[PDB]
Amino acid sequence: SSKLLWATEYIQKKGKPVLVNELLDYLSMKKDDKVIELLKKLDRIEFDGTFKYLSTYDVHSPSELLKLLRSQVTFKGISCKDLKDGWPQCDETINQLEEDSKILVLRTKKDRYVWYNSGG
Amino acid sequence: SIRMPKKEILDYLFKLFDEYDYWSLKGLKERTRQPEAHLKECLDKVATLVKKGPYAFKYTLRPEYKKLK
Amino acid sequence: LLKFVVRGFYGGSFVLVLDAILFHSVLAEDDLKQLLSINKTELGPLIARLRSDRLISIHKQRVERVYYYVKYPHAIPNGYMCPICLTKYTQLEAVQLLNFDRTEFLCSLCDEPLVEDD
Repeated sequence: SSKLLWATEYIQKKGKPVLVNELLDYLSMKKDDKVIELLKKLDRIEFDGTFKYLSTYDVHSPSELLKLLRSQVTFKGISCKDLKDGWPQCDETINQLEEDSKILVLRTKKDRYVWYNSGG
Repeated sequence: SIRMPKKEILDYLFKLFDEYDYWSLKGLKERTRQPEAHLKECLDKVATLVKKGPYAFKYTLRPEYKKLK
Repeated sequence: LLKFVVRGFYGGSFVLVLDAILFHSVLAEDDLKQLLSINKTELGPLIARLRSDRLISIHKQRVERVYYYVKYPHAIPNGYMCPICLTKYTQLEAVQLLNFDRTEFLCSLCDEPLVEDD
C-alpha cells in the first residue's frame, strides 16, 4: 500500500510515461504485484506498454483558460454542461473538476447552495 | 515549545511527500530552514532512510502506524 | 406604471431585476444573473420580493428548472446599464431603448440615459 501510494504520488508529481524500473528508482519500489495487479487495476495508472499517470488534460491551460474568461464574464453555474455545450470537442468529467479545484480559490455560496465563482 | 513546529512541520512533509514518495535531507531543508537535527529527530521516529548506488540519502514517512493522515 | 408600482413597494435593487425580465422572454435566475452580471444568489432573493408584490410569477418543475415571468399581463456592447435606477439592458434592448432625439439608449422605467456596463 505505502509503496503503491508513493508510486502514484511520484507519477502524479512528475506526471510522465515510464517503465516499471524507471518508477522504482524515483520511488524505489519493485514487485511482480505492481506489474500484474497495482499498475493495471489502479485507475490513476494509464497503460500507454509502460505506465503513465492519468492526466486531467493534454494541456492544463485549455480548460483553466476558459474558466478564467468565464469568471471575468458570465455565470458560474453549469460548469460541465456549459463547458461541453461550448465546443465540439468533449471535456473530460475529471479534468473539469480538477482544473477548478487547482484554480480555486473560493466561491460565493448562497443557500443545496447556489455557487458563483469570483477572483481572489 | 517547538512541538508546534513538529506538528506544523509534519504538514510540510506531507506536502513535500505529496509530490514525490522520496526526499533527501537536502531537499527537506530547502522546504524548511529549520535545523536538520530538528527535522531528523522527526524523520527518525516516523521517517525512514535508504542509501543507494552513490549512496543517495532518501527519507520516507513510515505509514506503518501513522494514525494521522 | 408596472415599473413604478414595484419601486414604491420595494427597493431599487429589485427594480433592476424586473426590468431585464420585461426586457426579454421568461428567464431563469441564472440567465437574469448572467446578462446582468450580478450574483445569482442576490438575484433569487430579489425575485421573491417582487413575487410577493406580483411583479413576477414563478413556475417550478419537477437539474430542476425555474422560470420567471413578469405578471405584466396580470396587471392588464449589448450590455448597457442605467446610472439612475441602476437597471440594465443588452443589445436586444438597445434597438428599443435607442432614441434619435438624443442618439443614445434611454432607460425604460426611469427614462435615465443608460451606459455600456463593462
